[PDB]
Amino acid sequence: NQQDAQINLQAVKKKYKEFIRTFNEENFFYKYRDTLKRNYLNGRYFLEIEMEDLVGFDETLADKLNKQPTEHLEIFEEAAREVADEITAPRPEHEEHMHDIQILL
Amino acid sequence: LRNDFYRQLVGKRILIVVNYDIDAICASRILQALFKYDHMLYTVVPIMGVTGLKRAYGEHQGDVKYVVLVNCGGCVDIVELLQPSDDVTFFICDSHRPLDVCNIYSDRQVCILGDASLEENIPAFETIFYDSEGEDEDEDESSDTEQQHDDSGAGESDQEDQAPRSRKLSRLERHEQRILKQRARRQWESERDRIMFEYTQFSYYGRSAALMVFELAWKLSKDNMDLLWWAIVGITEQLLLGKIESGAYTLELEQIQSHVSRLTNKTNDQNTMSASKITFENDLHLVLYRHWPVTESMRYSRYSSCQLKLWTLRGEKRLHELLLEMGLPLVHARQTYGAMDLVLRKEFFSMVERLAEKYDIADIVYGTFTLSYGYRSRYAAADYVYALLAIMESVKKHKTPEDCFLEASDALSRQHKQLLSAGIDQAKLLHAAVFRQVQSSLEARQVHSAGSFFYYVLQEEHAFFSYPYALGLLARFLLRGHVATSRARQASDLPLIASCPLNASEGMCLLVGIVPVREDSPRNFFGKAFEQAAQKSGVALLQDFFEPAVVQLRQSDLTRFLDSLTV
Repeated sequence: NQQDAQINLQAVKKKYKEFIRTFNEENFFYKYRDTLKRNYLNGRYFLEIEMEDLVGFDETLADKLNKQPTEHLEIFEEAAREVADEITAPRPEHEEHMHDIQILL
Repeated sequence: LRNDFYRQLVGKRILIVVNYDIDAICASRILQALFKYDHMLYTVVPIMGVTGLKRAYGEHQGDVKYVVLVNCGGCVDIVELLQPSDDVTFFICDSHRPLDVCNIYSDRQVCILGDASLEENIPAFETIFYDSEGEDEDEDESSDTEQQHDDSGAGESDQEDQAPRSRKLSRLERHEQRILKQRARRQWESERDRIMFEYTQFSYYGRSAALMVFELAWKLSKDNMDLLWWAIVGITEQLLLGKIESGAYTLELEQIQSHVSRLTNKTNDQNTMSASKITFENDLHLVLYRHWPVTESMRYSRYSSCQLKLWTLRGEKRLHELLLEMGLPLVHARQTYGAMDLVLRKEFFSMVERLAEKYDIADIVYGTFTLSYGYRSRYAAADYVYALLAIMESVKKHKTPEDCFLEASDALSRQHKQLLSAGIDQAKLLHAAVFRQVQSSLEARQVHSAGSFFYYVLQEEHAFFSYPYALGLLARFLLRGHVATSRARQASDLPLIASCPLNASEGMCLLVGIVPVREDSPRNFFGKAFEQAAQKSGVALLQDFFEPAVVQLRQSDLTRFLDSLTV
């Protein structure tokens, strides 16, 4: 693990997944989060996002991801298959198998 | 003061929400809250002029005793207006500075929030409403009037030595018995050197609509930080010295600093989502600095356009050559600042304060605020009044103008913002439909000398400018161009006129006018000046507006009117 910079884990380490759980405000509808849950209404296996929440969150990542974007997006594939698969089951009674999705900016 | 009278505020009332303004809804929508706070049901009103005043209260003829006066009062000795006033209290928090003392004195249903540097109108009611000549309020040789009447003992009363009052000079004889009139006109008129110099020279305004209301409620352990942002709307409406003279601009850099550099409900836990505690920032009052590219600003700025002549190309050659000293990109100089790359928008403002030192426009930077709701956004303090006035849309459906006044009051909620961006659909396009006759003007040279001023009139309407206030802006937009830049000071600085075509409303020649450049504190004689031609002749004139600087003619009763208006 190369913990100086260009760190190979940060995103899936905690950050982007949890920012996504920071995409979480009152009305209890401020979400980019149950988007997939309404994709799982059919199994569309994808999701939409912006490029102006990260700006609404920081000014640090927007000049960062542009360097390695197509790496970030399969990092996000990993994020999803780690996250929603947590959400496939509350307590230990549900998972047939995982799968894969796409993301839309 | 109403720390005592507010204690009274329980029974029925009317909170009229005073005539067309930003500041009204700022300083009132607060109060629909307080009334449901003390369990008061309410009713509130649109005003456009004195028309609305009694045409509605004639429908509301009760004795409802707790009554408002804001943005009003300089209309009537308002007991003369509302003769149904017997004891029905009124309430004064109006910004209209020049008001009549007849509504100050006879102080039956009025309350003076009085503190000011003008000790010049002391007995002005004690003579003006007290004197006359060729007067009948007296006894006579006839045996019918040998009784105690309203013996005012004044220029109202006799001139045959039967009058208790008038101890001002001798009553037996000065040189004769009838010199009473002579001194009466002397005493009447010699101060009207000052009195009629009041209310017949110019007009201007006072102060806020809810700054007191903040301080009124500051005692109530109320840290409704949201309401401060509601407050500043009314502040920068007309504290902005770009529009209206404040001075206190540079002296409430202490006060509201002494408010909020002081007032901190959270010194420890303020960095979270909903309405973080506010900042003061030294910023601009530039033409919508934030949300769209520089190349909107660098044309649409009067402070740029006043000094640099940017409608033409030399400005642009001057522009970019001054962007040499920054060395900004150009693609980025034609996308939104918020949309640009990041170290630029971040670093940008810091240098402009210093490298505007040498290029004739040093006074773009002022003091302001900025805050948010959440993380979709960072709204801006100054970036709010202008989207509002897109909803002040002069549609002739007969339904919009009153109703869109209500939408404004629904606007400044945190819940109601989808509507709000619709102004920005409307606002910018106005701001560049600004030029749409200007370069057709400065090169046509449609400025008219017209004697002891400068003069313009338009003769073809805009659906945009059927709505009235932009008429002042275009007036405020251009005389810099040709009249102030190609000239000397002797041949440049004079005030201006600005006509409004009503190509739809049957033809009535609406107009506003404004002072020359660098003469702001010289208040506008246009407070009266247009009475000049009207007082002499007058032809179908209106002053139906609450505003001073405002008029309405016929299609063709303006020129000989203007000919009388030469002076």
